Amino acid sequence: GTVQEIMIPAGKAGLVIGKGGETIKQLQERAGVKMILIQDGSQNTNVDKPLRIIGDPYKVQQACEMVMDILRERDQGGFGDRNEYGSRIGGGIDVPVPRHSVGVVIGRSGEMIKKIQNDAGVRIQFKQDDGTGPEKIAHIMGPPDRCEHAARIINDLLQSLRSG
Repeated sequence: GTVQEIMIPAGKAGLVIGKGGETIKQLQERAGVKMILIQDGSQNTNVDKPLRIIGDPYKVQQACEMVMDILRERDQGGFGDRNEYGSRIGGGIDVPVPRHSVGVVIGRSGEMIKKIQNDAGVRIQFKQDDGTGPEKIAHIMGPPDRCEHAARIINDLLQSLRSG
């Protein structure tokens, strides 16, 4: 398959690997590609690590883009994977929403989720969710600022549902 390599310097470990694998999870799930990078402590433990993104061409394309961004390290957080698309919908943020909340986000016919698109000026894409079970990625398509603006509404809904 298509494999492009990016180099992860020490100090970006919490970004790309997630200090163990936290990020690589989402790089596999959220991006939908298998990223195999030397996390072997016998060779490249402290030294820079080559990220081998394995996947379909357009996937590695979008992933290579995000890898270069979250690895920049603005706050040694790197978002976590990327939180936006990852091969799927290049344009807008990706949104893992809890299974007890996703149906409420929609509504009955979509009263709620249609007003999200009305309020923030966004589009929704239910993409192949990160295969874990609990959360389901509802992608928010649109301009970056409005993307996050939409996730702040959804996240508040989650907290509303947390308030019995």
